[PDB]
Amino acid sequence: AQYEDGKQYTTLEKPVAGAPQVLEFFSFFCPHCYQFEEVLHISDNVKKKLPEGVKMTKYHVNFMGGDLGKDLTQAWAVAMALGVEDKVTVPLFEGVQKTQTIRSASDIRDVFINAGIKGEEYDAAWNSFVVKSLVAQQEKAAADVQLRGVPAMFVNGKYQLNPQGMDTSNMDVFVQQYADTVKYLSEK
Repeated sequence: AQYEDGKQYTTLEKPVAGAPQVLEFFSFFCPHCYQFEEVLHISDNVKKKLPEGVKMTKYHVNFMGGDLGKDLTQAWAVAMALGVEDKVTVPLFEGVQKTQTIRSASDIRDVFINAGIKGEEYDAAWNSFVVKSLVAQQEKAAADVQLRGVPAMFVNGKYQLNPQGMDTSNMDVFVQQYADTVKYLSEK
């Protein structure tokens, strides 16, 4: 076939019931994730090809960057709760991997302040039980699917994208193969 299990994707031996339609995992410490966001705009190009009625979920993971890694999962929960993902994603990536100016929870907070989220609004969210349960959701979804590596994308809790098996000579061709694969899996 043109799309082959074990080639552009793999199948989960243990399918995950009730999982989000398109589920993406990343870390702000993850170098391919930086590329996926900044250079390739994967999420964005997947969305543009997904049919109507399909929602996209993106979660942060704990297993990179130790203590700061967990702060970042909680900060991402804050970002989701306030709906400010599109304003903090780039400065968080660059703060961690480019300028290396993010070394503490306080530095993460600064990024939100500079993005215009009010200090008071941020700290209330940070400490909120709504954000607690949002952290729990990120952890549970990662736990459900055996996750030990990022970036990762899962479709309908049953298929996992396998980018190692796509041509990387050309970045644009890679992205379209990737998005077209999500679409195919989506319709599966």
